[PDB]
Amino acid sequence: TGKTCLPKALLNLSNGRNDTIPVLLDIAERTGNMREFINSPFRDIYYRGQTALHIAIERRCKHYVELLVAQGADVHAQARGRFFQPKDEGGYFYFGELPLSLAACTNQPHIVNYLTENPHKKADMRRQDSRGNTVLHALVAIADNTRENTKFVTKMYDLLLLKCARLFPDSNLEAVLNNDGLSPLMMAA
Amino acid sequence: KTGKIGIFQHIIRREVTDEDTRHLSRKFKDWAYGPVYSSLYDLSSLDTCGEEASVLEILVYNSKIENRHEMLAVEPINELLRDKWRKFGAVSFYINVVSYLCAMVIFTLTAYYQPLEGTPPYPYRTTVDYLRLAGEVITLFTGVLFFFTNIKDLFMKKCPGVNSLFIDGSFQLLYFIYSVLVIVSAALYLAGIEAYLAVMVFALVLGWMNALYFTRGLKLTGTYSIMIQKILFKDLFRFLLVYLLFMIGYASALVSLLNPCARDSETFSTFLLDLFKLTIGMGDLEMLSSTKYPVVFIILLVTYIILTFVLLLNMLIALMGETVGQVSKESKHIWKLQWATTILDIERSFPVFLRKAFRSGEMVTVGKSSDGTPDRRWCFRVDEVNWSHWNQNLGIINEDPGKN
Amino acid sequence: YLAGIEAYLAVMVFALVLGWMNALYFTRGLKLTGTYSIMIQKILFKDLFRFLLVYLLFMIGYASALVSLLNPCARDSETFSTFLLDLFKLTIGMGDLEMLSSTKYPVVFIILLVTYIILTFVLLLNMLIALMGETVGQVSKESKHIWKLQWATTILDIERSFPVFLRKA
Ligand SMILES: CCCCCCCC/C=C/CCCCCCCC(=O)O[C@@H](COC(=O)CCCCCCCCCCCCCCC)COP(=O)([O-])OCC[N+](C)(C)C
Ligand SMILES: Cc1c(C(=O)Nc2cccc(C(F)(F)F)c2)cc(-c2ccccc2)n1CCCN1CCOCC1
Repeated sequence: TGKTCLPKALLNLSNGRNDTIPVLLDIAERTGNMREFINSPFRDIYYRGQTALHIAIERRCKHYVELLVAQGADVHAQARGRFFQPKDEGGYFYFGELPLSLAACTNQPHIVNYLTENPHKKADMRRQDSRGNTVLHALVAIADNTRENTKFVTKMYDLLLLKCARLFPDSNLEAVLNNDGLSPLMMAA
Repeated sequence: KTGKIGIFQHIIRREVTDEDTRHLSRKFKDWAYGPVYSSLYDLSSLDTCGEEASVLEILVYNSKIENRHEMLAVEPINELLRDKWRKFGAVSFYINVVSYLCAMVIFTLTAYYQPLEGTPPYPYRTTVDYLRLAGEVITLFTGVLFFFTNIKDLFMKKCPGVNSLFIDGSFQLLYFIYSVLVIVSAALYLAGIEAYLAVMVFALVLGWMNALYFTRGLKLTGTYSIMIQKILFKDLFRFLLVYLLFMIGYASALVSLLNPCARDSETFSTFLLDLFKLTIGMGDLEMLSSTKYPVVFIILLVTYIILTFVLLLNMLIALMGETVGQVSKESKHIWKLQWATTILDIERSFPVFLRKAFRSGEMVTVGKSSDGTPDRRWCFRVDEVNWSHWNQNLGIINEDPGKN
Repeated sequence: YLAGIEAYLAVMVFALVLGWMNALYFTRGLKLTGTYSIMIQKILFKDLFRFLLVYLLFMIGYASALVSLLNPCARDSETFSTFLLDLFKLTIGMGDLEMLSSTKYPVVFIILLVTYIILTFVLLLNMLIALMGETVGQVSKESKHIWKLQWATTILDIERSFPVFLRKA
């Protein structure tokens, strides 16, 4: 499970610091791999695409998402694991396999407003994962019909639908089709 | 054992937060990844195959029946029974139903192929009749073994009280009677008393009717058979009381209005039956027979038709209020008490090494003990999804969120 | 029929009972006939093999017992299908009680048969009772959902059979 020093730091948090992290980037500046050190995926068959950008958004740790975006990790890194598959396909949590999709799925708006609107590399909302699901297909994927789930899904479905219309006015995001042919409406039916 | 939910539900789900005392806890927390976390319940007295007393054997067998259906659902017990059903439980139950039904088919052919003759009809001597002897051998093998399985379980466990009669108490009495009659029969068979076949045929009528045990495990036909013992006991012995307050009435009244042979008279055994023929349709009213007061005789008779239609409809609506849907929820509750009895009775009859081969859960390094050694439990994983409390980052055991 | 076999009146009449039972498809146009024709299926697919399970333990029970209270041809014997007529003859109020036939132990034959009378009514009551709680306590609110799924499926089957330009009209 090809973890590196930096994903190990982002798993073990305590008041969201783990003060090794800005220091370990500095040694990584001196040697120099950073587009390979921060962009080192787990080569396991169970976490096959997960990077340090995925874990920093996972652990609700915005200020260490900002450092990895400013150093330019792999915004749109696909986490093509076996854990990250849907509940039918063996996996536990399917979020559409993408760091903007992982930020929008786990009720986390401030990273959604930072991955798309940053000085550095942007997360464009029209990107598809390994099976076609965009950032709006994956908000339909985690949409269990409970009271709390439908509160932020409908709030985050609009917030990604409006924001794509502002940036890209010539394209509605709800036309981009899943590789099953489905739209974000037909996937909900 | 005492039926106390409130502290049973708290001990079985105890989650002590602070680092100093975590070895006292029983609901751990294995991993978490956003809105999915792995609660990891501790089986330490709940499922101990053989070499200990068990909380699951106490709840199913030796508990108090008022709270028993509510304690076998708390957090892990409902998933523990299905995991002991998806395993060995379901499969080895349907082995028994195809074996017991075949045990009654073979028993049936020994009754139909029997040359009833005086003395023991023994001298088989041909290619046809040794199937009749070998079937009778299997018949006695159902005989002595149902005797041992009933009694040796009766005094030892399962608590033969008066309140478990729908929780395998009635069938605890019927499978004794099936083994009584088959012993008396084969005794009178080999001795020479001609009434052996009469004793044998009470084991035909009992055993196929005693195969009504094996619907327990479906909940489709299983809760239906709960009504079979419910209607027949609580409502039939309270209708046959009121119905025989008229049959010892009118029938002993109408035959009083009848010439004493001086049809004529003195056939009261038929005259009881002759009234019953009139209430269902197959009557003749020849019992009039030019009696002393035919005007009186017919207005009592047409009264008795109404009152036995009044009571027959009253039985029907007594099967609406004391019985159904107020009972249809209770049949669901008492099915699971019969269902959880079915898994454990299989799991009590396996030998210990096989019983340890079919354990539930998995052995998990769960934390650092006080001395510094690893704490090696037998925990059972229950996954859960929480969308509201976004703080699922706690005393996590395995930092890698996954079942490797 | 296209071959030489004259047994084409057995299979034909199995078809003729189906094609009039298969016109209960077209009760799905009205709500008050559609929710009634679904309860005929739930009383059949759920609550009729349930009864025929238990009622074919007692008829494979007491009836196979009472044929042992019968002389082994020494009617006489070898006609167990005829006694299956005779058993069902008695219970529904059209029996004769002449099927005793000298009965090696006679009083056994009464007490088992009158048990078969009184026990099977309890099951016949239980069909009126256990069905009453399980079905109409829920299916009066449930089968109106299943009908709406059958009604919507019918509309989408009539549309889909049309050609495209007619659907565009
Ligand atoms: C579709 C998804 C699911 C897929 C399928 C499921 C997958 C998992 C399935 C796994 C296998 C199937 C599980 C059940 C095994 C059947 C045998 C059994 O239950 O007991 C047998 C031996 O029981 C005894 O008491 C005899 C003991 C003799 C000595 C020991 C011999 C070894 C055990 C046996 C040989 C090894 C057996 C196991 C071999 C692996 C028969 O007795 P009983 O039935 O207990 O009788 C009822 C007793 N009662 C009346 C008191 C209640
Ligand atoms: C009657 C019978 C058999 C059975 O007949 N099994 C069998 C199997 C193989 C061969 C043979 C053969 F051929 F040798 F006979 C027989 C098995 C069971 C049973 C027991 C526990 C759980 C599930 C089924 N039950 C019911 C016994 C109920 N008891 C406990 C308390 O309630 C009253 C008595």
